[PDB]
Amino acid sequence: REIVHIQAGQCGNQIGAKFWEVISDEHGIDPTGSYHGDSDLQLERINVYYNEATGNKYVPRAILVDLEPGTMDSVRSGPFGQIFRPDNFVFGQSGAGNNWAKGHYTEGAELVDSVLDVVRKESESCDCLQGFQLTHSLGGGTGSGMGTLLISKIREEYPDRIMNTFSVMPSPKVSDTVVEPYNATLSVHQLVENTDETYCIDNEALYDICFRTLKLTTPTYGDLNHLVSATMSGVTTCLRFPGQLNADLRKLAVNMVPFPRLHFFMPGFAPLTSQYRALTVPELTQQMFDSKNMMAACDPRHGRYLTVAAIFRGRMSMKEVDEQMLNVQNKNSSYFVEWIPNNVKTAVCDIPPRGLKMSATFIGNSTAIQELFKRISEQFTAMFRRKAFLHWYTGEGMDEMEFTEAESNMNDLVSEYQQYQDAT
Amino acid sequence: MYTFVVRDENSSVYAEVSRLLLATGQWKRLRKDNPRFNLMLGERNRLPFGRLGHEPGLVQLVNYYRGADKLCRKASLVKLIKTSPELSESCTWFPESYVIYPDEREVFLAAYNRRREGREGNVWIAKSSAGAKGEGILISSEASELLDFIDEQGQVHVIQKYLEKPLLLEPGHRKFDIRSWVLVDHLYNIYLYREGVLRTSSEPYNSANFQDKTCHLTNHCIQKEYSKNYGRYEEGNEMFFEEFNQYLMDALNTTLENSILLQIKHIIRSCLMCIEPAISTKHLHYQSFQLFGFDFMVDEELKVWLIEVNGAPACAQKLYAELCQGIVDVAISSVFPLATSIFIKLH
Amino acid sequence: MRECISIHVGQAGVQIGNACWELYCLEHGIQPDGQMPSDKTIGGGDDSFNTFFSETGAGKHVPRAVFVDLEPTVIDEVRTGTYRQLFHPEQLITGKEDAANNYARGHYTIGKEIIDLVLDRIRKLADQCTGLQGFLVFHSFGGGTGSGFTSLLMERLSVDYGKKSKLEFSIYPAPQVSTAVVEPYNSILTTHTTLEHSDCAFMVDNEAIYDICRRNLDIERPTYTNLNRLISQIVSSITASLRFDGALNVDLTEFQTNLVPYPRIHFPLATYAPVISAEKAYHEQLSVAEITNACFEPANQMVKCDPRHGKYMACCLLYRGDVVPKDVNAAIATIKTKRSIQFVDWCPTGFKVGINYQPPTVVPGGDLAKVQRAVCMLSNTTAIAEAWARLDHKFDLMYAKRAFVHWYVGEGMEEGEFSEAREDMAALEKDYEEVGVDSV
Amino acid sequence: MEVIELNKCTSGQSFEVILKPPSRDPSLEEIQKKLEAAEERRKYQEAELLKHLAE
Ligand SMILES: Nc1nc2c(ncn2[C@@H]2O[C@H](COP(=O)(O)OP(=O)(O)OP(=O)(O)O)[C@@H](O)[C@H]2O)c(=O)[nH]1
Ligand SMILES: Nc1ncnc2c1ncn2[C@@H]1O[C@H](COP(=O)(O)OP(=O)(O)CP(=O)(O)O)[C@@H](O)[C@H]1O
Ligand SMILES: Nc1nc2c(ncn2[C@@H]2O[C@H](COP(=O)(O)OP(=O)(O)O)[C@@H](O)[C@H]2O)c(=O)[nH]1
Ligand SMILES: COc1ccc(-c2ccc(OC)c(=O)cc2)c(OC)c1OC
Ligand SMILES: [Ca+2]
Ligand SMILES: [Ca+2]
Ligand SMILES: [Ca+2]
Ligand SMILES: [Mg+2]
Ligand SMILES: [Mg+2]
Ligand SMILES: [Mg+2]
Repeated sequence: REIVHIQAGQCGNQIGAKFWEVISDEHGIDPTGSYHGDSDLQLERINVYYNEATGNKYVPRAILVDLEPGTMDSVRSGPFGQIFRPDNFVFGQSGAGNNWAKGHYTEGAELVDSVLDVVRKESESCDCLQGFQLTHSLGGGTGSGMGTLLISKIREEYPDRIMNTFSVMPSPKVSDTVVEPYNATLSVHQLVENTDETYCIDNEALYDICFRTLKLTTPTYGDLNHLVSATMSGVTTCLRFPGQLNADLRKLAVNMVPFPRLHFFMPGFAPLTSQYRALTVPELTQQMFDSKNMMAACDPRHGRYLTVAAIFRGRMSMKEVDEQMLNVQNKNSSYFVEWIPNNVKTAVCDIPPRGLKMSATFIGNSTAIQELFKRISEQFTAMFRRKAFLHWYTGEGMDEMEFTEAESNMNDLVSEYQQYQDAT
Repeated sequence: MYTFVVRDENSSVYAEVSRLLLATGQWKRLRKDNPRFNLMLGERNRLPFGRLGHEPGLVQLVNYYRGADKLCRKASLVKLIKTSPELSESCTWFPESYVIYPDEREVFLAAYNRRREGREGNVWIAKSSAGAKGEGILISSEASELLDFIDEQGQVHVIQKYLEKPLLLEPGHRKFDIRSWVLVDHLYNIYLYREGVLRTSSEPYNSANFQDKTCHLTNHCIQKEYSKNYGRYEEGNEMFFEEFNQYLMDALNTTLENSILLQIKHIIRSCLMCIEPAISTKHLHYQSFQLFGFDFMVDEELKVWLIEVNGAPACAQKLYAELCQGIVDVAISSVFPLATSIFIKLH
Repeated sequence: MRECISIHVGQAGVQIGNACWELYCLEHGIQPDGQMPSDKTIGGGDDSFNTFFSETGAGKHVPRAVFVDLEPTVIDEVRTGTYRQLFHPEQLITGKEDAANNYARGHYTIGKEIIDLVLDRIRKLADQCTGLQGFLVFHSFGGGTGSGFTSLLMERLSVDYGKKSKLEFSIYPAPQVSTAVVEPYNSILTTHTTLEHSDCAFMVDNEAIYDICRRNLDIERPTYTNLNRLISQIVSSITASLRFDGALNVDLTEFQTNLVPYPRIHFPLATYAPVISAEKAYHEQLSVAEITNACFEPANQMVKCDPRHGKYMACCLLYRGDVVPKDVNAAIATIKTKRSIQFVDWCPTGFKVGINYQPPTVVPGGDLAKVQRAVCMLSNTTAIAEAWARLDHKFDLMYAKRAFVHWYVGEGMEEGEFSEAREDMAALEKDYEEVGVDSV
Repeated sequence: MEVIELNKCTSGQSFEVILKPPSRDPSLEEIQKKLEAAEERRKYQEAELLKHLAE
């Protein structure tokens, strides 16, 4: 049931590296790849994410990609940097200059075949590959442009495999350059066509959580990534540990995605605390459905849940979990569509994450996600209306028409979500 | 909070029940087809009982007993009485009745010939459930006109001995019928509402001419349209128990309780105990309650006869508030509690 | 003696199969290594237990069973479990990756690739039968494999074994027990395709088993193990007559003869009593009259519905333990004067009774207390159509928006198969209505 | 209320009680066509995808 992980560009590698640190600690893997855990439950599904090496070492099935070396030297110098297969660092020198065209059509195209060579090698040593997970941002050049180029080439070579992404959406509140909405709009169109499930991680939400809830006056990217890595661990619990749910990425897509293009999920996590206090099951369930715990800055009260997955971790009363989960729905039943019966699925795993007696992870397929794409669409149009900053893209050979098409594609996506928000 | 759905928009009674539920602040009305309800106020026909009681974590309650239609259709009521040993063909409070298809066509003529040969009163009435809304009724003394009438309508009818000697209110020499409201809750407690209504005729009772049918049929719609004197004795041709009891004292030196109400309670109890094993929701995966309208006639000997049982009754205007409040107290809040009794419990 | 082959498809079929064969071994005195010290005919024989077990030269008693699943992890538990020695490797068949809760993926995409292998392995078992009577098929409605591959296999079994009877044990989906959103689709698709090919099918609603484990076993959150050991008691009491000396339901043909006079209406309701907690320190043993009375309580039924508001076409009572006919008739007399039991007009009002003197066997350490007498009632009542209505409603809600339909079309299924299957169900519900209800 | 067809063995007994009296399949080839037709639709859809990716 193997998964091949790919991390691309600055954001993609920094969040990817944290993910591997977090789940290596959950499975008992030290930074040299030696297992030193205490429960065989840690090892039962270790092969989903790790290859076993010669000396009984475990190696992440992870490919690290960038068009400049800097961030990947940092990963190699990082805490768990020696755990990765050295042959799986694939990088150029030019950079992508926060430019989707450089990543997708010029600099990235020179590097992409080398990446596929490594992807092919990891897939070859898979007993039966489930599919792929990609971590990247949409606002830069490498993760956004080369990342979506990568997804297109993986689909051509593995058309029957699941493609899953963790995609960081840009926000003016946590912004590097003014062209982020261009890069994000070009990428969303690729994701609509070529992924099966995409976790929408909004840097605006991450910032608000660090500021408003965690009481960090000056959030850094590292603070933002703590939330991402905790969420990534949460949503992959059922892939990584045994439980009564006997389900993989395809079963997730089948039950979460009622229409192929509407596969953009709002993740959330509880608790988020600025701590030794016990969380009760009622509190854990209330917070996990609270907008303030969501990682896409969208108000779920502004739309309707098509489908929800909830994953509880820790030793707690399953009976109380069901009661609260039924309570949450029976109370707010105007936010669930009534034409998908039993559209809220609850799963449980006994192992809690590092440092918590219990936690809960939320995955929502809500029509409110349309607010995210509207926001990007508005920022796109405010510049594109004056053709501002376009020379950076036309100098890589792109035409204005390709921008007009990506803009229409995202507006169509928004209209598709709105069509089901009033569906009765 | 508690949740409910409304699936009968024409119900005067549960419109008011739902109005009261929302005003408690502790009930929320969901859409017609939301399955996550505690309370269903169901449709009259094809109520989907088979979809109740399968929602994890919801105690579900519906305002109809599945199977109570046996008591609440004219044809099946006759069948239920004749074939149930608890009620039996030797049942003294239900008129001689037969079901006729356009089957008991033969036995009805057998008793008809017996009475007419004995020169006894031989007036019968033919009616049906499909004959709703004040029409499709024939009172005759000749069996020919009764059977010829049913074949033309083309639906399952009942022929019943017409009570030729009714109790007649004075002044006016006038006919009436008694409506009693009965609530059966989820524990199958049988509650009789204290307040009944007499639905009166405005015209003097004429035993010679059964063709007019204004002084013979006491329905509020036939008196509102076809009757002179409508309203002169009582507002809306409705006499309530206090006045009627006072009348029975002044006129006949007895009380409503002794002369009539013991029989009414006896009949209600007999009918509902008879069908209890068929419709009880004790030990079922969902619970039922239901409001019933029992219609009674009183003869000149102060003998009470059951005429029919209504499964979706309305209420008299001045009694809507009290009874609807009683429904919430006894049938709904007893299952879904919020944060003197108007009913007589028939044991 | 005439052999029966059991076929277990998908996770639910396999895990229930394990609970059944474990219980069969305890009932017949077969140890996990397959030896049976009481079988004095070494290497052969045509005893009643040989309907379900073959015999090797070394005295090993081998289930006439095939286990099929499209991923390996559930059957791998069988291969390393307590009863691993019971089965040959040829009998345990696993694919590489499962059907992803998708009927179309189990039926068309993966099923096309594994069906000939499965039929080959069944043929190997058939070739050891002197007089094979047919097949018992265990599967869920809800799984991609349980729904999609089962219907493909049933079609091919009709081709390859045309004169052989086929019985189903089918797990009907419930949200309290790990259901997927698309299970109503899979349930309707597999019922439509399997209907013509199954002679008698026993539906078990996971909701009813769940609640029996909560109420009567005092298990707050039942697992599949709790669920399946209760199910295997009901299955055991249904198949006991094929495996023990007796004169009722002695071959598969007799199941349809006794329970199914109308071929499309072939879904008998099972009701079982008593279910008593083994942790109950103090228990009063229940009489014939009390366990028989309990057969008419919805709370003891394998599918929750109300038989008072349907009609019976047939009714069989299967007792295990200390029961004599005189108690049964005295108990039936009492119940007929208390309960609403109405048969259709063109059927006799009565009961076929079977008694086996051996009380139920209970799995050591299990949840079920040992009792001195138990009964399973199999009744063909139109009330079971309430379960079809519930499922068709849920189908209709999603299908009106075509939610999830693309997953099935993407496996090569035509959209028209959805409405074709829904149309079949509509005719089925109409058939129950014509049989079971009088005009209002 | 009558008992009929009483059979007795050392393992148990069986009998009947009557309270009241009363008053085509697809061939192997056809299955093969269906499975191949679905596979062709799968191949057709995959060829459209790869055509789209070639553009
Ligand atoms: N009673 C019972 N139900 C089960 C069991 N396992 C699964 N189920 C039910 O079966 C349905 C899920 O289908 P599965 O049988 O697990 O699926 P499958 O046939 O393996 O198909 P795929 O895994 O989709 O290829 C759900 O309704 C489960 O609740 C079991 O051991 N016992
Ligand atoms: N057997 C009988 N003998 C004498 N009068 C009778 C009778 N049956 C009915 N009536 C009179 O005819 C009227 C109408 O009869 P019936 O009860 O069938 O009408 P209905 O079904 O409309 C009552 P409801 O409006 O409460 O449903 C009764 O109110 C009564 O006055
Ligand atoms: N959450 C998060 N966002 C980041 C991080 N690094 C960059 N970003 C965001 O990612 C976008 C820039 O893309 P980046 O990954 O740096 O460019 P790339 O290297 O060309 O892919 C902007 O929206 C940044 O706010 C990070 O470590 N965490
Ligand atoms: C690999 O992990 C999972 C695979 C499948 C599911 C899942 C989700 C949602 C469902 O209904 C909306 C469902 O029916 C089944 C499984 C799921 O949600 C519990 C998973 O964990 C997030
Ligand atoms: Ca170059
Ligand atoms: Ca032998
Ligand atoms: Ca056949
Ligand atoms: Mg950067
Ligand atoms: Mg009426
Ligand atoms: Mg499976």
